[PDB]
Amino acid sequence: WDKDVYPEPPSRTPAPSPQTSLPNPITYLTKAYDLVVDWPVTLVREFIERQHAKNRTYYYHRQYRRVPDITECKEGDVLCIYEAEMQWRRDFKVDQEIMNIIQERLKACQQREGENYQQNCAKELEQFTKVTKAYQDRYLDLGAYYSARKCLAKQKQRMLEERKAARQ
Amino acid sequence: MNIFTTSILLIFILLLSPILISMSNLIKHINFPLYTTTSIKFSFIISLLPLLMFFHNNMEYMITTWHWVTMNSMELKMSFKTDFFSILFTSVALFVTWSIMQFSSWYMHSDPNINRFIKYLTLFLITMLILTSANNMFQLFIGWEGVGIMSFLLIGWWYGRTDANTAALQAILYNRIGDIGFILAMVWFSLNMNSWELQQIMFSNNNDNLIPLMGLLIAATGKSAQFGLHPWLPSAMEGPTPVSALLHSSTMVVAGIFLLVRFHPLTTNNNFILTTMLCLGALTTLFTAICALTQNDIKKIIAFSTSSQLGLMMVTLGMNQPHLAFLHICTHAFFKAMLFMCSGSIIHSLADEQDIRKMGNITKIMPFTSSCLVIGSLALTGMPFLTGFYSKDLIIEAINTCNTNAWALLITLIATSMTAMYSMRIIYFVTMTKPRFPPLISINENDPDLMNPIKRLAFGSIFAGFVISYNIPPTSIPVLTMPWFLKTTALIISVLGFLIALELNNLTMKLSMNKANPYSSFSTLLGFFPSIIHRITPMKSLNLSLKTSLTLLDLIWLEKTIPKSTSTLHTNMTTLTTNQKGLIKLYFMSFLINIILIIILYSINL
Amino acid sequence: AFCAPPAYLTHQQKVLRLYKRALRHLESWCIHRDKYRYFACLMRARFEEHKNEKDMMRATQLLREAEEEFWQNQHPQPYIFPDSPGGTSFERYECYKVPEWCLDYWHPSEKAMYPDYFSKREQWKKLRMESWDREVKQLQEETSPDGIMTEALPPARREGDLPPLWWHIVTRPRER
Amino acid sequence: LLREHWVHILVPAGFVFGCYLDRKDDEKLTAFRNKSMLFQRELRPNEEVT
Amino acid sequence: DARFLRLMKFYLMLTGIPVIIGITLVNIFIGEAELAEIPEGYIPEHWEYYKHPISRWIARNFY
Amino acid sequence: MLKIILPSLMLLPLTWLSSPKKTWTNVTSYSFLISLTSLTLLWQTDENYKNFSNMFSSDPLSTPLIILTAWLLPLMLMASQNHLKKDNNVLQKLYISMLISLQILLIMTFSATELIMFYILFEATLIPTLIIITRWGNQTERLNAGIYFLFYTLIGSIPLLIALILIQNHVGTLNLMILSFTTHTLDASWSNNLLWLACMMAFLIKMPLYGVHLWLPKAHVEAPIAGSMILAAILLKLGSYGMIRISIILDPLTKYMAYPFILLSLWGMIMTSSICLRQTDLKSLIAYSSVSHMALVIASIMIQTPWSFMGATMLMIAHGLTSSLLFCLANSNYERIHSRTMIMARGLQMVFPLMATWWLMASLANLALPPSINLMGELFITMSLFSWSNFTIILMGINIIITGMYSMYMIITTQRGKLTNHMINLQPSHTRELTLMALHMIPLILLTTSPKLITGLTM
Amino acid sequence: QWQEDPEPEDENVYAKNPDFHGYDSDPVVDVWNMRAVFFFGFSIVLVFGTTFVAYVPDYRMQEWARREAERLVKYREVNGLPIMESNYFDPSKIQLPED
Ligand SMILES: CCCCCCCCCCCCCCCCCC(=O)OC[C@H](COP(=O)(O)OCCN)OC(=O)CCCCCCCCCCCCCCCCC
Ligand SMILES: CCCCCCCCCCCCCCCCCC(=O)OC[C@H](COP(=O)(O)OCCN)OC(=O)CCCCCCCCCCCCCCCCC
Repeated sequence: WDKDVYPEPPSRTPAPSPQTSLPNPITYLTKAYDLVVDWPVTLVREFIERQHAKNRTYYYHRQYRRVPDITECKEGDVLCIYEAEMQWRRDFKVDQEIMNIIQERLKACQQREGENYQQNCAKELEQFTKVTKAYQDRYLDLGAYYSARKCLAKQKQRMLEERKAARQ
Repeated sequence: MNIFTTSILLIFILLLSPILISMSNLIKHINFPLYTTTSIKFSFIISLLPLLMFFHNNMEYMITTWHWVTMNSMELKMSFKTDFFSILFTSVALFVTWSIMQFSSWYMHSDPNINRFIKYLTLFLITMLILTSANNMFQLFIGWEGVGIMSFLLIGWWYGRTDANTAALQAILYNRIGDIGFILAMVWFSLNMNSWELQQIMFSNNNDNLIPLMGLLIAATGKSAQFGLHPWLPSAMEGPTPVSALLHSSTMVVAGIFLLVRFHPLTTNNNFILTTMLCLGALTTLFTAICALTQNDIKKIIAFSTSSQLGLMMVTLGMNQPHLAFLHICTHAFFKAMLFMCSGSIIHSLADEQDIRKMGNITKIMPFTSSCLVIGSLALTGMPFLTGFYSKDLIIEAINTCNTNAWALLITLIATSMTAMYSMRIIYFVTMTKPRFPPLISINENDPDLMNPIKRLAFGSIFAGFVISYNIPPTSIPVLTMPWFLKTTALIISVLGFLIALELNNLTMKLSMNKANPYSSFSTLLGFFPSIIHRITPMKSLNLSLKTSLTLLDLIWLEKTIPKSTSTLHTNMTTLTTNQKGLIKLYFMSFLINIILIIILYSINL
Repeated sequence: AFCAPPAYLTHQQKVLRLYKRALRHLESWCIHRDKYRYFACLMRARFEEHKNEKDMMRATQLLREAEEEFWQNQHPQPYIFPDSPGGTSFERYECYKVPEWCLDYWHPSEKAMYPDYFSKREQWKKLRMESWDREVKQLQEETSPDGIMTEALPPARREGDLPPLWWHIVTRPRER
Repeated sequence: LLREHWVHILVPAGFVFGCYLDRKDDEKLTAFRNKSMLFQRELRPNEEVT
Repeated sequence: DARFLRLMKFYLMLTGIPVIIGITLVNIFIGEAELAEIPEGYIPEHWEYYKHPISRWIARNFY
Repeated sequence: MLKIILPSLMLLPLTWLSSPKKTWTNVTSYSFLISLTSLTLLWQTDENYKNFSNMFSSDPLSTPLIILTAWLLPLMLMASQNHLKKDNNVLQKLYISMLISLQILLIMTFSATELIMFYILFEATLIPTLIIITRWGNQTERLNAGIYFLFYTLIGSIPLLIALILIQNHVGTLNLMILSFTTHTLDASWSNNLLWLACMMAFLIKMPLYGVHLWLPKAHVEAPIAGSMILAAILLKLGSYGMIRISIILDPLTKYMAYPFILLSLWGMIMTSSICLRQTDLKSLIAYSSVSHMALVIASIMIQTPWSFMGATMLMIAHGLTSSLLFCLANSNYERIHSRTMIMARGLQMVFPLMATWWLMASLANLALPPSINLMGELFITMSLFSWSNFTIILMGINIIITGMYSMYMIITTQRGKLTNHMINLQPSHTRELTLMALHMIPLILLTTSPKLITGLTM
Repeated sequence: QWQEDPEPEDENVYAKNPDFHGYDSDPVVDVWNMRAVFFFGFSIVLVFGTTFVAYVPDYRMQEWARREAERLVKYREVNGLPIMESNYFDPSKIQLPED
């Protein structure tokens, strides 16, 4: 859990001000819980972490060298097109996960703010709209048989119109 | 954040446990009813705590428990949204199902599959808790259909009765008609928001969102009972009184209203949805109460009254009072369950008769259920403080204090009077007249499994409105400024209904024959909605299915065209070419024609 | 549920059944016993007023008119006793009305309990493979050769013979 | 006993024959063993990658 | 029918209970692995890229 | 793959030189072991696909079909066992060999890379099915049923072959993923439209379109239970696999040369779900159910969206399992009553109180009770078609209603009335058939718990 | 009429094998067949199949993808870059046709 990826803003919790003389069950109930649920489960997780610590193991995040793109890939040579298409699928999946991260970042803010989500949950909504625009420009109307070549055709069918707009 | 979530999931673990013992071999060596009842009891005691912590802090939580799938930028997971609605409805429904399980262990003795009955009850309870605590439309749909199928399995308990099955299939049909709109809404949201979670969906407050709301409104008309899809609820009385009390007085029918309150952040800005609510819910308060004025069955009367109250809650939803609608949902269960409870007590005491025209003097031959029935009837009518007031008074004040439709504003109150009318009917024909029931008498209501549940639900029906209304937060400002003829209208009109009913019922005496009339015939035969719809629509659908598709298209024309035509063509050409007689003269003349044709082809094309 | 209708109901039967239905609907309409008795006596007077009449045509006419009056003045939600058609218990225990042959498939370790029961069930068969052949002859021999026939059945005229076609009227399950 | 229990040597023998033929197939197709623009390694810990 | 149910439960437990015991003891004693950067020199294996001991064991030994 | 095919080839000698008492047992056990070994294909740790040879290959779409094929085998063995019980040892060995040959050819044609190998196997699937249906049926119209099946298939398959040759000539290969990395757009000319028609009609027949559905109900009603099962589960899927594989090169024609089939599917859905209300034969009812479900698959392949293909795959597998289950359930009764008429036997759930559950759950699935993969497919097909055009939801809802109607009709006219007490021949439920139903259900629970193995290519 | 055998008659099996199981008349064979079925389909395939399938790691990279997406979001939000652009391919290396 990297708090930069997942912000989780801080918590302004106030002081309990018991302006009365009648007790509060919740407090003694929480104490009883701490004593009869937390303590033993904590000890057990400590034991398990002990076994872990004494027989640790490490695993690495696989890196992927960059290969040529479709642009430098001839019109019928498949040894290159395979590499390029695999790379494109890889980046497509990573972009799926990026968008899912943004959405998981927006739901939390909505739930947190509550009735103030229309005023305090705006930069997240803006990031969402932006990444949505990007995902749409990259992958919206490709189809079930999507591929780097169709993405490239989309890019060019967009850029020619943008060029017309630029010149006039 | 450890105690809250643990207490939220512990009730599910508990409710599940019985069904785990239902697959084990301990059933035949355990008292499954008592064990399940104790499980429900402890589940209620557990659910009581989150309620305290909320009433204190007013904090809601979202709890994602397990990752199910990841579909290309669309996750799906088990997500519980613990809020006011969920945490209060859970406690109410558990506190009720406790009483119902006890009364069921009493009422269903001599049934060998009482274990199966209890299992099905707890399964429905689990489905409803899913529906109620879902933070996701797919989970909510799971609960939806689980309720809809538990209804089929419980209405049908007596699978030899050829009418309980008709009722079950009726419910299935109407609820699928509602599922149509539910799925429409799910589709609209999945496309235009790439999500199914309340959180993201709440960012459509500026969008148009009229089609999904129409879909949800259809789904609510379906799961609840409104003039278009109502009849399946009365026909649900074909099942035992415990399920009539749980699935058809307190749960499985407030599901659409719960849907609409959950989606109130989007109905706040659509004066076409709020206006068809206000003009539909009121159309049921009147049309069912009318039906509840000339029926002779306690169960049908109670069901029509339930439908009327549901129309009232839809009315207060349309008038933009979702919290009030939910408060009514929660304060209605107590007495609309205790009423079915006393009904079933009276019935099992007698020889399985529900027709009020053959019972009387209950006020004296059965004090306990008579007292509890009177308490429930008063709470339903609106007696100033018996769990009816704290919701109905505010509803009937807002109804006239808001800018509304001036015909709904009238028929709503006419039905609010018909409430007291048919309640007085119950009271007078079941608890005030002479004993027109058979002569043999084996009454016995001295069993704790029957006395304690009703005592409990009655304490509820008396004090729940106080206990809640004085702890919940003020999510809406009411109008305590109005004339007396608006501040006292509900009470006054309930009293007038009681008096009119007294008069018209004492007229039942006086040796004046009862000349049938079309008004009463209409109210008795349900406005003929069933008697005509359930006869035309099947006939058309089925005569089409048979004479058109199966007969005309499949077994006739799609055969005549493709295969039969192929066979005919090839058999005919076969006959042509094999009609040959062994004549060398003819074979050689043909060879000569061939030679000529070939020579000509060559000499021509060249 | 024990006999069969005759090829045609007679005027007497028609009138009796009309009287019964009229009285049941009078009960439905009038909820109190005093009222019911009052108007039942009135109706029986209306009936007896035409008991010593014999003109069959005028009788059939009076009946055809009374049936229309009934259809016009009938309660649409009459009282039906629970265990009867239209009642809230009609065909309710058919789920538990399991037949007898369902025990021929039981497993030895199931009839090992109730052994005294299954011994009787056995000799109840011995009482059936013997009492079968003579139940046919009693029908063959008691046949109307003039073609006429109806759904009646005779008893047995001997000491030892049993009523023909009994196994299913006997042996049927309780109602409960 | 064999005349009735020797038929248990066929299907596992078939599984092993299949694994062997897969081994032959991948002993073929050896080209590009380390000439992929993505997995070009340097053969430091060993002499054959695949 | 009770026979079929009993036998189904017996033959599922017979090989699920020991499996479950093994999985529990594994996840207690051994435990999942931990994300670690790659030493600039070491060439990881096709199994040191996974997390669960059973996963990387099956990989190392059969794939 | 060869580790899956060689043992399936060895199941034959085992069958023939096994003693007349242990052949069933041994072949069933080893078939189960084959089903087990087939799970190697699920070791997909990357988005790269498997390629064991120039002749074989596996994908997230062919793996589930293959595993369902290897799983259905021992179930068909167990189900074809009570009948042909008196039949001679040689005849029943023939039956087993037919089943095994179907298994092998289906595995091959799901693991194939070349369209023409796919073709020869998708057309060799006829011999064993025809032989099973004609040599072990009980009626006298099984001959006409085999005629219909065989010749519908071949008439649809010839132009497909011709199109494959035309391609193999224009391009130099029929190899998949090369036909992908080299595909070109087309000219939208009539020749290419007819190429589309040719490539498609074979599969649109093998999975019954509305108008050419007149071989499935026959074959089912007249065929034994193993034939019914395989026909409902896999032979209806060969077309879907073939179209999902061949639609990649026909771009951009299916944008406008697909409307008629979308229309026919969305309408025949209703017009068969309705027959499921007024058919008397339980087997024909379930056949028309299969048709109404394959209509969705067709209409979802036609529109070419990821959600659409996902739903297509999910519903393919789910319907396979559920239809096999329902067919075996009806067979359990047929074996006891020798009549496919539904309203004849009633009031069960009294003497068969457990099989009434299997009857119920197979119905809860067919009517798409959540959480279930039937629904996880129907829902996404509905969403895809709603994005296509919002007016499809009307027909989708109508079909949903009719499904919820006829499923419960099938339930109630068999298990939820009062008994036909005159039925002395109701031999209690066999452990064998209870095990059949359990083996059908449990995998649905597991695939509902882990539906990541069932989405398909896109996901 | 013509020569042919008469239709046979139904045959209860439990009468002789009340411990019947469904597979064969021979009781020992019936029992061993049901045992093989239950031990190869339930006790092994479903159990070990479920186990293996559940412990298949990183099915189709859905986990590595999330990890790498977290890495990318960090990198970009840290260096001020945007989280995703509107053009996959850099429009420099591309060479558009001039009308
Ligand atoms: C009961 C039903 C009736 C049963 C009897 C069937 C009678 C057969 C019909 C008579 C013969 C007419 C067909 C003649 C084929 C003409 C050639 C042709 O259409 O091929 C064109 C196309 C390739 O053209 P292209 O690649 O663009 O360039 C030029 C060629 N290098 O390549 C193609 O398009 C291949 C076309 C093959 C023929 C397709 C036939 C129609 C396909 C749709 C219906 C299929 C169902 C069976 C036929 C029904 C009746 C047509
Ligand atoms: C793909 C081929 C298709 C062919 C089908 C034929 C298959 C025959 C071969 C036998 C089956 C082989 C294995 C089948 C798949 C097993 C999947 C599995 O192992 O479960 C994995 C699951 C954890 O999933 P994992 O991917 O590791 O983590 C991410 C979250 N899924 O861990 C688990 O959940 C395992 C624990 C199981 C507990 C089951 C509890 C049941 C809960 C009730 C759910 C009810 C839902 C359905 C209700 C309506 C249905 C009508």
